This record gives sequence, structure tokens and C-alpha cells, in this order.
Amino acid sequence: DGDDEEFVNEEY
Amino acid sequence: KETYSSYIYKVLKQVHPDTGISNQAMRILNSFVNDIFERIATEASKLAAYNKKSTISSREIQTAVRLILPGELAKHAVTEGTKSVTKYSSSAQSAQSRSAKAGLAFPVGRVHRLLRKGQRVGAGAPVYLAAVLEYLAAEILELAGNAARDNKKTRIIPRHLQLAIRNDEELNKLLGH
Repeated sequence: DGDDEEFVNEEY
Repeated sequence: KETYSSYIYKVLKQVHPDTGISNQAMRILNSFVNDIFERIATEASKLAAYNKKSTISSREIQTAVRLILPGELAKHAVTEGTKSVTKYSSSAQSAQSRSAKAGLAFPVGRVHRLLRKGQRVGAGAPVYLAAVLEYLAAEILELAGNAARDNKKTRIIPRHLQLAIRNDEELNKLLGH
């Protein structure tokens, strides 16, 4: 959940 | 405080198929989308009440769009709203979802619900609003991703958002400060 971490789409 | 992040992400893969987005930058865009929804929905409900209309129709969303968004943003948003509603109404015999009938990635049904709780809402109104929010998300994502690529980065970070907002007079007016 880190600010700079890449967003991962949790839906498909 | 609804989350549009999955829909925002889908839009990003259309305008910048090869560009990522950081967690914080996504929360910021999500905040922008939530804020703009509120502004337009509140404006459109007032217009309905002040004109004794029982129903928030797509006509009220359109006028609210022009009341809330600066000039070029408003034109393009109205173009996208009108196209989505025209597609939607021509798709009445389709078996697909409401968003698919509109050609939209943003969720038409959820927009309908949020417009109702905050009286009646015509079926064109959420299609038009979803399309406007999708357009604004795409507009910001296009410019933010251009800023990232020019900065030699493959992921949009909050600074890229800040540059995109500030260097565009209309977005800076809408979302700056």
C-alpha cells in the first residue's frame, strides 16, 4: 500500500 | 467517497497502454473524480428543483456540466456525454450491461445509485454523467502520462499529476488550489 508502489488492479 | 480505481485503471490502459500508476497517484485521481461527481450532481439536482422538474434528466446533467467545467473541458465532456447517450438508446435490445450499452468503462449503474441517494433520475442521466467522469479521467490520464514519459518514467506518480494539472489552464482552474 506504499505511496510510490505501483497500483495493482484488484478487480478483473 | 466511492472508489473508481478499477475503472480509472482500465481508462489508463486505453490512453497509455504501457504506463503504470502509483498507489498515491491513483488515490489522488480517485479524489478528483469523486469531487467532480459531487459538483455536477449537486448542480444538476438544483437545476431540476429550480425548474420544478420531477426528474433529473440528461438535459440537467448537460447544463450542470457547462456550469461546472471550463470551456474546452465542457465541450468535449458534452460531446462524450451525448455520444454515450445516443449509443445507449440505440442499444435498447442489447443483452449487455448498461456500461457496455453506453460504450463506457465507468459504471453506469453505480452512478445512477449515487445520483438517487443524494428525486427521480432518468436512465439517460447516469449514462451522461458516467461518460463525463470517464472523459475527465481520460483527459487527466493522457496529460499525466505524457508528463511521465517526457520525464523518462513508465509510471505516473503524484508529481506527474501536479504538472499535468498546473500546465493545463482549464484543469488548473477546475482542480488546482
